[PDB]
Amino acid sequence: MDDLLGLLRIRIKRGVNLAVRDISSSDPYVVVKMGKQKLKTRVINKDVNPEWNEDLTLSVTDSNLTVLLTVYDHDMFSKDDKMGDAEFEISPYIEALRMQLDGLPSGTIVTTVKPSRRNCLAEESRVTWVDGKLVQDLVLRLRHVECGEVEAQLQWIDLPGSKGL
Amino acid sequence: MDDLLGLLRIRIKRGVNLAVRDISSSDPYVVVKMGSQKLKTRVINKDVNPEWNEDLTLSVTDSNLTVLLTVYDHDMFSKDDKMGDAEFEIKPYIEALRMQLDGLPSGTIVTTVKPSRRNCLAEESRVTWVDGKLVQDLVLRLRHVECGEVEAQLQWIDLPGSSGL
Ligand SMILES: C[N+](C)(C)CCOP(=O)(O)O
Ligand SMILES: C[N+](C)(C)CCOP(=O)(O)O
Ligand SMILES: [Ca+2]
Ligand SMILES: [Ca+2]
Ligand SMILES: [Ca+2]
Ligand SMILES: [Ca+2]
Repeated sequence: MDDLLGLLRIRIKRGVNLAVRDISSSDPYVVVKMGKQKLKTRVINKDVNPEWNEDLTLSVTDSNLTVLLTVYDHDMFSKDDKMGDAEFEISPYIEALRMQLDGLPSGTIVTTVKPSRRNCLAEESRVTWVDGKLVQDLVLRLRHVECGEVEAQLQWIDLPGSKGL
Repeated sequence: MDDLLGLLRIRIKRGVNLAVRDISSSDPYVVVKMGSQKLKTRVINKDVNPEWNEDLTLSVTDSNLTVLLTVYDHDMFSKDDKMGDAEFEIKPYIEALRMQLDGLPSGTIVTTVKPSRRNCLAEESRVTWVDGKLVQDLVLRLRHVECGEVEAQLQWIDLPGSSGL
């Protein structure tokens, strides 16, 4: 689409020990923001360990963009409460995507991003080459909230027509 | 593009009782085609009941287009052998994708395509609203071969941009 390098697939896997925002539980959904783009998972009802396993799909024009991720507690007839947020860099994953990864076996670890004061990794993050595809695993520790983390996996979808990688 | 309705995610699940094309077995892969777009799954060795569990993501510009599908047996030092062909319409899926289905319980069946003499359905194919997504499960009986069917699921991907539906 005349800048599009392709499509970043953010597999939102699960939230672990998310914060309580209705008495006893929460109705968490995730909002992803990058540039003008804004994607949301479904609400999962009354579960602070929600298993979304939901794919959000963004278009990439910048190899060097931030993905902001925010969790909210859905309240149907009132205001939704904040449940924390994180952000992560996609540049390490895009750099790795232009790397000629043929030949390397399944399970080849190609880049490692480490937890820093300034990033939201709870663990170090593995850009792993597996089954012919380049995948990055993320455990994001949410900011600005008393507990919780979200597990995600980045994957990549090529778009025929676009500017390419 | 600008012309894009969205992306059809075709999940190739597995093959069942596929035909033998190496003396005693086969190394089958699935190839898919819509318009000028062609995609294939990876090869499974020596298995006439392969579990592919692989996505093939196509660009949809034409609601009324048809997906062609074939299975071939990979031969390392020869022309690959035929294992059958099928095809299916995306129109009933796309039209139902337009429906406003929130509030409906996960598991609601929304349309049912019947098997007919002229289509390749082994079973009536249902379009179901599950986990906040419209999905269509297909069992495709392979043509021009002595046995085999392919199980697949249709999912839709909407792109930020796009004509959309
Ligand atoms: C694995 N693959 C199907 C994607 C490529 C190889 O297939 P082929 O070499 O048998 O044609
Ligand atoms: C089967 N064949 C080798 C003759 C053609 C298959 O090639 P492809 O369309 O799977 O890339
Ligand atoms: Ca609340
Ligand atoms: Ca709530
Ligand atoms: Ca053969
Ligand atoms: Ca063979």
